[PDB]
Amino acid sequence: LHRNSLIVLADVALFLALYHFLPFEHNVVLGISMLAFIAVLWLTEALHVTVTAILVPVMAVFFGIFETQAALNNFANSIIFLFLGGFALAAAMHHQGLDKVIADKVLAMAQGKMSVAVFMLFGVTALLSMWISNTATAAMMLPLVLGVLSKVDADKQRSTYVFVLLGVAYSASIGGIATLVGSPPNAIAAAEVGLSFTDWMKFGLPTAMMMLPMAIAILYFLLKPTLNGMFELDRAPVNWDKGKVVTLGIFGLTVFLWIFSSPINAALGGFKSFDTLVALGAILMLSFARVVHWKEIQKTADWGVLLLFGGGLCLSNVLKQTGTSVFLANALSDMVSHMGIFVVILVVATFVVFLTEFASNTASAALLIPVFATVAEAFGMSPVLLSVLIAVAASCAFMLPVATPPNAIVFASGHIKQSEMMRVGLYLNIACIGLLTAIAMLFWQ
Amino acid sequence: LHRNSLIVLADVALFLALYHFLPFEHNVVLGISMLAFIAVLWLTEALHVTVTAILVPVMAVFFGIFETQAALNNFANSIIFLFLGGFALAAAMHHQGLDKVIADKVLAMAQGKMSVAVFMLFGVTALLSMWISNTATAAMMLPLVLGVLSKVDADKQRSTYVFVLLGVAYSASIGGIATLVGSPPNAIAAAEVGLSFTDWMKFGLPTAMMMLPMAIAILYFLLKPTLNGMFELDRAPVNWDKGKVVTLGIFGLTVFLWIFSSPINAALGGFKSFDTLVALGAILMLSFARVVHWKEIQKTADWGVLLLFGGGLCLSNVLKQTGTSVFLANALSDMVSHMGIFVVILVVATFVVFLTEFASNTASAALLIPVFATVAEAFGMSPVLLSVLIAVAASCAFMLPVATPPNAIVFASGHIKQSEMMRVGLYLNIACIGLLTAIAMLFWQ
Repeated sequence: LHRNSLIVLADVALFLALYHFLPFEHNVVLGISMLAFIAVLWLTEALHVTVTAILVPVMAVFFGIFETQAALNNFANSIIFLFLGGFALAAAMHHQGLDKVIADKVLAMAQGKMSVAVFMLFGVTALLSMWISNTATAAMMLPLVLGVLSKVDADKQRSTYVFVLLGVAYSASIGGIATLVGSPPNAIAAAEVGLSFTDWMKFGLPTAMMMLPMAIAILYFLLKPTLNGMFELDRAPVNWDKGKVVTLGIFGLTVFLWIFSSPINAALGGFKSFDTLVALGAILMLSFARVVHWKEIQKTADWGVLLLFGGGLCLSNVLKQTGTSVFLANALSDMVSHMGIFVVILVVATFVVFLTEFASNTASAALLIPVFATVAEAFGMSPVLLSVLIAVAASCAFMLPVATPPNAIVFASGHIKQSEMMRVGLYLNIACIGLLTAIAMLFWQ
Repeated sequence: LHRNSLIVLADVALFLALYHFLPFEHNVVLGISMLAFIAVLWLTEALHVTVTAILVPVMAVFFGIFETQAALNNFANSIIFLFLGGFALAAAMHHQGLDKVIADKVLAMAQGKMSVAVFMLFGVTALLSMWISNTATAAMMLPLVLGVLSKVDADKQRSTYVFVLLGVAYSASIGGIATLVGSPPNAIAAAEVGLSFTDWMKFGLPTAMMMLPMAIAILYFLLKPTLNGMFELDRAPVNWDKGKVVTLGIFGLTVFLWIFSSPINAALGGFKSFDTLVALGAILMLSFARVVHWKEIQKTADWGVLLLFGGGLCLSNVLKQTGTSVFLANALSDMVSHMGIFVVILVVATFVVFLTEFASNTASAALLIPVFATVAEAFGMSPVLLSVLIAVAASCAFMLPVATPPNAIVFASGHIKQSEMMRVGLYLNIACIGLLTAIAMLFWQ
């Protein structure tokens, strides 16, 4: 007796209508009907996206596509455990106060001036969300801006809060674009096409360090904050201790292995998923050093996202087995030939941004990469390009906080203006699309 | 600089010593060394058992036994999602207050007399832990006994608390013996040998309904509580509401499918893991009815146990591939022939009970079933028998609460006597061993 339940029932009706009123082959029609069913559920949020991910194997099995174990085996792909290692590092830092220490040392780097402390905050948020996550990285940095701006006349000068708030909220999202960890869509792209950490970083890091300064510029030239005073916090300086240095060293070692995985993996025997093995080894070393415990890790890690990966992967395998992907590519050849690759990528990224406005970034990614990339497999036209393009565009979200939990946390202070944030996000969306397409045209050809 | 770290290093030393000072084949020596390594870690609790489970695939891969994905695929076995569905049902009941309602209706069944309310409490705990878990089932029932016994002179008459406390603590553990859900060891046994819900229930339910009355008798004839008065609670009677009835119907439907899975699965096409599919469908129906949400499920479900299943399964597959199991069975043939099956099962169950005293029940099970059952595979001598015997014995634990979280919760009231509980557990252990072996000799032959 709820709109969500009505959505599910109408969605079942659409599934049946497609099943019995489509003049295609049995496997392709089945896959298209499943894709529509799951698409509506993920976009409309009638059920939780994790629950829909759990539903994908069940309907896949009951239609005789996969065996139960084969369908469920996509919930233990190596990328899932890679993100698990990322969450473990996050738990270690939040448990040891290392993120607070990093912010305090940065803020000691800036003597007392706001005009650059915010910039170092954005940069630190990028470097930190690169390896961890977005929502976590926003939570601890919000109290900092409140303390810094507690003496700035918060009744007529609120754009300064808005700058030092949205810059962090978007810096985390852009920091997720440089490394596989930090943003679930990037993992999904790597999962479908097959990607190493270093190669994906060569594709992502330039985009991150070029997108982020642009976004900061957009805000600064749109809204005009002061950034001319001085701040003098009253809080005490936290200093180094055992555990903090050890987990810092483990973090550096893990990054070093993830970067030089190809030579190391070649020397050690050439294992298939050395990045994931490094993630698990990081968990083992943290447990060995007793810097964190599994209950912290269990409380911190979002297992719903890890199951949503399984949903996306099972959907991709379903579309691959059923032939829907090649059927779609063959039907879309005429459109992709008439319209150049330039306009093709413009419409794809534009559609992604308008899609995550009224949807979840990760759910939309898990819906989209299996379609276009498998389509791009048949086309030729390296699907790594489209996969990363969609994955990065998913992280670029600048809409009403219901779209994005980071925006929810940062909005929750309760003084930011709805319409102003919409217009700011509009300009940011436009700039991201243009810059992304320029990168793909010039660098990736 | 901790005893746990010293244990890990000495454990590495034992691994290397076995590697280079054992005159067996390379694969069998490798598997034995891994088994010793993991055994010590799980028993000594140097690291968390979940962390050790994560370690098993890493060392398996780095020694060239499995590919990374093949090793990790044991973390998504269908049994794991079966237990996930159990946790989802638990979340629904704790969210809707249904367990409180069940206890209140039972306590309305008993007008005001303690002499049978405790017995219905033990029985309800059995029927409830059959489908859910142990620790959860203990938590809500402890306040009940406090309220009932708040007027019983808790300075000289404490054995009444002890009866109404340990009976529940052990009723949950025994309730886990009748169904696959409720106790992780039973899932591990089903996983290795291959077992359906109904068949395992034919093996387990008689044992549960025969073990539980015996245990209650042991306590009643050892310690003498009064159970002759009347209680008059002051709390209000909670009544039925929407959601409670719906999740009750879903629980009944899920049980009905799990029982009549074989005919239904035969009719529907004969799917491989219809029990797991029923579990997932239960999650879907709960989400569809909006009686529970994924954040309740995520907070409730213990993902460490689900990963520990993957550790046990990967260890079993490692021992199977390496030939350690058949090597062990061939070396132990002379002992198993000289000593009859009767004495073999007596020593096995006796060793299990003395093992879980200073260890975790589930970790010990994940250590033991892969050894004996795969050994029993080669012997003949149906390994279902040994697997279930070890799995049920693991649930039978009556030792210091550090062994068992249910005992931790029930002890935490702080008036129970250490030595008395040890002696009570000793007699209970003895009776469980004897009765279990009688069942295996007579019924299972």
